[PDB]
Amino acid sequence: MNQQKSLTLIVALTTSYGIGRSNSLPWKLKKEISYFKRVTSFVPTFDSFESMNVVLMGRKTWESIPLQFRPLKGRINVVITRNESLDLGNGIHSAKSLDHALELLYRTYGSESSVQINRIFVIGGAQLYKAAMDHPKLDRIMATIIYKDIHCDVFFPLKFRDKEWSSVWKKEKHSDLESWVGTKVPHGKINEDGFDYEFEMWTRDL
Ligand SMILES: NC(=O)C1=CN([C@@H]2O[C@H](COP(=O)(O)OP(=O)(O)OC[C@H]3O[C@@H](n4cnc5c(N)ncnc54)[C@H](OP(=O)(O)O)[C@@H]3O)[C@@H](O)[C@H]2O)C=CC1
Ligand SMILES: CN(c1cnc2nc(N)nc(N)c2c1)c1cccc2ccccc12
Repeated sequence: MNQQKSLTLIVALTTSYGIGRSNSLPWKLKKEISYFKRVTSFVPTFDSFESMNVVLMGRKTWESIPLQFRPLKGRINVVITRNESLDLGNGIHSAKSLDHALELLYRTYGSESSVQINRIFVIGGAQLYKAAMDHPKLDRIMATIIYKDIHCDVFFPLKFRDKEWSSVWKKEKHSDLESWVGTKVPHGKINEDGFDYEFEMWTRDL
């Protein structure tokens, strides 16, 4: 009654797999955030009357989001934590592992529910990404590649863009990224703050 939907991981990372520094992002990129909001929120119009997407995140990520921007609007939010007592407020969901989140969601939003789930995203941090990369239902990575070896202290756990992983993970064409994301997405290099970045989509076979 569960293992039926695929998981999609969304991440912005340097060419050295850096994702974080001092409990925050190593960059300030407003349009990169707008893309993250766009992808994580998008539900096809017909299904958008009743269906929403879900963002799964680690408790340090949840705490890293300035309060002004939490919970992430227009998406079902779930925080992964072993702190049974952490009070999320506003009902925000809490779960003790990736699979306990999945069971909670399916229980909460089943055929007996006004709200239905469309897509499920894993949105960080490194610890939850490590669990997600080990999960048998993770098949897609929406990666924002940042072309600067910006100093980081937290790293993405599996080098999916490298030669060692290239029989399993493959980068899809931009049109395929767009057909998946449901809208036209900026193609090629964007420079918001002194370095280039670009949007990619990587998939593997389940
Ligand atoms: N560049 C990007 O795209 C992103 C970067 N980041 C960066 O990641 C860094 C934070 O990453 P990290 O320190 O790894 O933190 P996480 O956000 O992964 O949160 C870790 C905490 O989440 C809970 N948790 C995570 N995974 C599991 C699990 N598999 N099972 C049970 N509990 C789990 C635990 O909570 P508890 O301790 O309460 O039990 C753990 O202490 C920051 O620098 C942040 O800015 C974050 C998201 C995106
Ligand atoms: C968890 N997070 C974040 C930011 N950008 C991301 N970019 C990509 N491509 N992928 C992610 N998982 C992101 C997460 C955030 C970290 C800090 C502030 C945020 C404000 C609004 C939305 C997300 C915020």
